[PDB]
Amino acid sequence: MLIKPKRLQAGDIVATVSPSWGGAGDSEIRWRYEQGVKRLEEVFGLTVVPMPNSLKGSEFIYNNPQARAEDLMTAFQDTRVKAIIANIGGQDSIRLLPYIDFNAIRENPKIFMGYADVTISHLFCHKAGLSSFYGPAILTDFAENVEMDPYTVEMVNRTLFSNEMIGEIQPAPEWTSERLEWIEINKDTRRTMQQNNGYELLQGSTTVQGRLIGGCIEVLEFAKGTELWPEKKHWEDSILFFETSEDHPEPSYIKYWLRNYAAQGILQKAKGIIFGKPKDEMYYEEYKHEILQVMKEHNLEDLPILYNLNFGHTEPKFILPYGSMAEIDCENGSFSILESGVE
Amino acid sequence: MLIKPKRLQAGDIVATVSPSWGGAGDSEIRWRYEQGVKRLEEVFGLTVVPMPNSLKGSEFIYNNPQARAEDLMTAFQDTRVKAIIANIGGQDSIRLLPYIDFNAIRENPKIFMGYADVTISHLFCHKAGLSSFYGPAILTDFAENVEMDPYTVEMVNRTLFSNEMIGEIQPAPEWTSERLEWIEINKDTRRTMQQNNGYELLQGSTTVQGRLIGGCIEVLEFAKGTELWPEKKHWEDSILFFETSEDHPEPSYIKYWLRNYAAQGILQKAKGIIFGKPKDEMYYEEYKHEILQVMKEHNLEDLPILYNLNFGHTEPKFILPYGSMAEIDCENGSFSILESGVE
Repeated sequence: MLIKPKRLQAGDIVATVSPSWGGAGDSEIRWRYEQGVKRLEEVFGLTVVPMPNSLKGSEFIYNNPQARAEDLMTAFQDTRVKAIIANIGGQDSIRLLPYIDFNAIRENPKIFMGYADVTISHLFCHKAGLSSFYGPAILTDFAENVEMDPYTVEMVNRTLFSNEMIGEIQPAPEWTSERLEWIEINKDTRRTMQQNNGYELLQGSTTVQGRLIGGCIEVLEFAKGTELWPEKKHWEDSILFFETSEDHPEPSYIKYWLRNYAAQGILQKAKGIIFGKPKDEMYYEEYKHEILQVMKEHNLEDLPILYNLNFGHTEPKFILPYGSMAEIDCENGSFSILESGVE
Repeated sequence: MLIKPKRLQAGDIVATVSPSWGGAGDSEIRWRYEQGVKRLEEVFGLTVVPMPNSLKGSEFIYNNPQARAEDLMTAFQDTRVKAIIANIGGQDSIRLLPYIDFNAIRENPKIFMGYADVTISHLFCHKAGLSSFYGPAILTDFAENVEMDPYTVEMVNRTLFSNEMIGEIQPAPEWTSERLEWIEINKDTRRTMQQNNGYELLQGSTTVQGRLIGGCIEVLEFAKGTELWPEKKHWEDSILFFETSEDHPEPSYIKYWLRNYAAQGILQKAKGIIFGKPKDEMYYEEYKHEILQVMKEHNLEDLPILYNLNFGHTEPKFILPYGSMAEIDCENGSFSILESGVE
């Protein structure tokens, strides 16, 4: 259904963009952007170019959604650019909708990656028929202090640099979502890691497969009822993926949002669901309760649901290509992606 | 366009229903239902009948959305019933959607009234082409301890018993949303009133008129992207009305929801917006900031917005007929409904 982009290799040009929060250009955060760029260059051998408006600071970017859209279009129409990586999420990229040229995306298939509010930009790509990548961003992942997490590095290599099958996604040995201020004084401080416990199967007893769709569950709400919402066919036999933001949405909202997916008939079309580890593991237990209660309310207690995966608002993370075939193995408690991320 | 139902008069049979929370029939709450019914009988001269499943208790009713829908269909299909009034709101009446027969509503136009979660049931009527009424419910308004508020009595009479133009809606002199537990020992205790300071014009400077549509802004989210969402034609030249619930949605969420209304093209089609007083006037000032910020973001600073109206989760209330022509007068800071609610 979706176009798969070509793989990356050393020497390729990558564009960085600010479709949401324009913090990367602020003077006190700039060192952090530059640190992320350095890893793209040294660890992955890439060349990085910032789009013209992407570093003009949070105030300009907030007031100029059209200029943000232009940056995206510029990056897509530049044939030298082989991948596009968002600097960071935010909250208001839905304002870009009027100014997006979907054909400029459709005609220029390439890697587009990010998460959280960048979910909206992923829906741009999706609507244009392009498979994009729910994954690490410049400021939060590539710019990790002292060194990048080996796990994230591995998943970037497996998903964007190898054209082989991604295969089974093993859980990360450790995780963190500790708040460490992005001021240069902290650049040589490591974040504290916690031991990770691996995946949890909330319900389900069969092995299922289906194509990946979803994103940040708070942000997906922004697109409901708009032209940006994926057509009915995209939800058929899908594997839904959801993750929650740093705002720690209350469990009751997780319930309301999933009820709406049922009211849309989406939960009844799904082959399975996977959930990202909540930030700080806040509401870890309470979310399970609300998820299972909704499944019970709608007679969907046999639907495979996998919990505590390493995507979303904790580090490190793996990468989810929209539309790629994925598998939940309930007898084994595992999750796989049964194709390559790139051509 | 929506069908306007025939007016109410003394002797007419009115059905009560529990489309959301089923607490009305619970043993320690039943007295409160009976108190509200007594007012309907003695103040307005109506005959009140409970639908078959409406008083089976909160546990049964929670577990049986299909039974709730059948109560709704039973009331509509019975030609003896001239009006249907919700016992109370709640949170999950969206679960009724698979079970609603819309033609049963379309072929039996009559008064339907309630608020809050009952917004979803209003969307049932609205989709069936019937004008329903955002207004008082049995347990919260008609069952008010010691006596009903004169303001609420006046508006019910002006909206439901008279086929004349409703006219100008004057603000209520006092308001309340104090917690007083619905146990029978409390039945002789009045609730404390607070002073009400009238409407505030947030922005605008012209006189506009359009047809009413809206409801509880949290609950409307539940229907977005569903078959229940009103078609584009209903949003043209409208007066939007929004009110917030007892859970006090954070100001951020009001911003997100309004941004989505903008992404759908609804805010740009509206002639104006009115907002109900928040419960406990929680976030009174913060909501204003968020509302105005969203208008600024989308170049809509000339759109007349009226604030602090007496509909929503405080008592007393006036009644809003869906689809009826309303007016915001910006010089006088007033609100009026330019046609009859009934006949």
